Amino acid sequence: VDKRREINNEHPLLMMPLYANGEEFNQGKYTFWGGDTLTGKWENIPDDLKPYTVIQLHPDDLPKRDGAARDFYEHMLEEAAKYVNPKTGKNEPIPVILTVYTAGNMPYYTSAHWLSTSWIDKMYQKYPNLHGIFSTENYWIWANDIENKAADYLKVSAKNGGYFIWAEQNNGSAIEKAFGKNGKIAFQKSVDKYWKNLIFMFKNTPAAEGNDSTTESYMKGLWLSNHTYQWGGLMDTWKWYETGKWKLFASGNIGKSQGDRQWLTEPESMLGEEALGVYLNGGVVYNFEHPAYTYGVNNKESLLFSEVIKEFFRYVIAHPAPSKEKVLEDTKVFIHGDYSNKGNGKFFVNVNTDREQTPLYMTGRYNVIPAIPGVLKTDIQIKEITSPEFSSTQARKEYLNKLYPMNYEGDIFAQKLDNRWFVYNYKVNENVKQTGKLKFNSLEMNVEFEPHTYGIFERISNGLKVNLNNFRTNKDSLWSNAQDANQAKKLPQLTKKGAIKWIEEHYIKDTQFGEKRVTKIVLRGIDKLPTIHSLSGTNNSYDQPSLNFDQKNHMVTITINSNGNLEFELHF
Ligand SMILES: C[C@@H]1O[C@@H](O[C@@H]2[C@@H](O[C@H]3O[C@H](CO)[C@H](O)[C@H](O)[C@H]3O)[C@@H](O)[C@@H](CO)O[C@H]2O)[C@@H](O)[C@H](O)[C@@H]1O
Repeated sequence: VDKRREINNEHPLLMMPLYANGEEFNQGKYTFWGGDTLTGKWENIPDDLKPYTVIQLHPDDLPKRDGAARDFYEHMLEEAAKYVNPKTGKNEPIPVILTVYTAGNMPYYTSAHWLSTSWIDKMYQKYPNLHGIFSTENYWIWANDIENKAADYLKVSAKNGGYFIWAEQNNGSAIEKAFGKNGKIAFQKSVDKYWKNLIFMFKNTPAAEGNDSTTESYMKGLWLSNHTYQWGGLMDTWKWYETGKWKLFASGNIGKSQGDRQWLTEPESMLGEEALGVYLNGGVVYNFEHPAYTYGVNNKESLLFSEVIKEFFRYVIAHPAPSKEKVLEDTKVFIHGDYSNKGNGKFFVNVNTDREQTPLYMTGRYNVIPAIPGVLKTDIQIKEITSPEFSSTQARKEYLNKLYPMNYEGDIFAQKLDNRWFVYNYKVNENVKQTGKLKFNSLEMNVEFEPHTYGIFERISNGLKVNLNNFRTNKDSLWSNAQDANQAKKLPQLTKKGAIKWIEEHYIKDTQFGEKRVTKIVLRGIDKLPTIHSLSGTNNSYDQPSLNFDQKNHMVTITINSNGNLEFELHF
C-alpha cells in the first residue's frame, strides 16, 4: 500500500525511454537502439533532475517469442538494482518503469505478449526500484481483453505500491471503451478501487485523426473526478510523418513516405508548446518520441533535450503546476459524454483549435475544457455533451463565452496563471507572425512572435521576468535535392540506422543552427527606460536586446534577435 514514489505537481515525472535492440539480443548482447546504456544514461541525467526522472524500458523489436522480453528486462533490472554512485560509492538502485503492454500485445506485434502478470508481480517483489509498468498505443488494435488486462496491471501495481501508467489516444473511442462504453467494465471497476495508483496520459502520435483536444480533455476530466491519480502526455515527433509534412513551411504533402526524415523535422520549440498544454492544466507526467531526437543518443543529450525539454521540465519543478484544487476552482464547465458521438477532435475546431490536425490551441480563454466519458457517473456546470449548447460550433462559443470572459486581445495563444502570462504562436507549418496584448493590472504588454515560439512573462516586484524559447535548428539539409513534394517523396530512405547516424554526425555535432529571428515586446504605461538584468540563454544564440523608448507615449519597444532559450529581468 505504501507508494514507491510520489507523482504530483510538486514531484512531476519525466519518463526516459530506452528501446531494446532485438537484432543484438539474438546475438546475446543487451543493447538499446541509439547506443545509450542504462548506467551511462542515468549518470548523464543532471543530478537536480534525478529525483523526478525514471528510466522507461521498452522492448521495441526484441524477438516475438516467449522469454525474450523476460530475459532482456531481468538483465536490465539487475543492472539498475546494483548501480553504484561513484562519487559516493553507495549502491543507489536506478528507478525503472517497464513497458508491459503495447499494440494490443498481439504476438505478431510485440515480445511484450509473453510478460505474464505473475511475472510482473515477481519483479515488483524482487526490485524496490521497479516503480511502475507502462501500457502504450493500443487504439488501432483494441484487443478483446484489453480492459481485463488493464485491470490486472492496475491491481498488481496497487498491490505492490507501484503505478500503472497508460498512454492512449481517443482514436476509435479508445478512452471511452477503456471505462466501459461497449460493456467491458473490468477497468472501470478496477479504477473505483485503485485510482490512486493510476497515471493516464495522452499519446499524440496519430495526428492525422485529430483527436488531440478530446483526448487531453478526457485526461484532465478523469483526473479532476478521481478516476486517475495524475495525468500527462506523450508528445511524438512522428506526428510530422502521420500528417505527410516535409521541409519546414514547404508546400505539398508527401504522405507517409519518408518516416525517418519526417520524425526529425518538427521544430524543437514546438514540443515545449505541446508540453504547456499539460503543465497549464495540472498535468505532471511527460514522455516523448522519437527518443533519438527528443532525448539523444550515445548517452548524450540532444539539443532538443538540452535547450527545450530540460529547461521546460526544470521550470515545472521550480514552479509546480496548478493543484487539483486550484484547477477545479477555475473550471466553469465540465463535459459529460462521448466525444466520438460529437465529431471527436472536430468538437473544438474553431472553439479553441485552429484546425483538425494540431497538438496546439489557438486561445487559452477556456483553457482545456475537462470531460469524462458518458459511461462514468458524476460522480462548475456539469453539462451533457448532448445538451443544446454543444450542438454546433457557434453554440459552444456563446455558452462558453458567458462563463469564460475574454482576458486578452489578439490572434495568438495566451493563458494567465497567477502573475504569469504564457504565450505561444499557434501556427504549425505556416510562416505567419502573431501578436497579442496582455495585462498585469496596470501594466500593458504587447508581443509579436514568429511560429514555434513560446514565452513566460512574470510580473515581479521591480519589473517583469521573461523566459523565451524559439529554438529551431535548420532541417533543410535532410530535404536537399528535392525542389518539390514529388521529388522529396522519392528521396532515398534515410532509414532507422541512417537517422541515428545523422543525429550522431550532424545534430549532436556539426549542428546546422537556425537563423536568429525577431521577437518584439512592447510595454505601455511606462515612465522611464527599463533596464535589463540577469541576461542568459543558449550559447551563441542571441544578440543583446535593443530598446527604443518613446518617452511621450509612455512606451518601450524591446527587440530580441535569437534562436534558442533565453531569460532576463526588466526592472522598471
Ligand atoms: C506500437 C508502437 O510502436 C512504436 O511506435 C511506432 C513508431 O515506431 C518507430 O519508432 C520508434 C521510436 O519512436 C521505434 O524506433 C520503432 O522501432 C520504430 O519502428 C513509428 O512506426 C510510428 C509511426 O507513426 O508508429 C508507432 O506505432 C513504439 O515506439 C510505441 O511505443 C508502440 O509500442
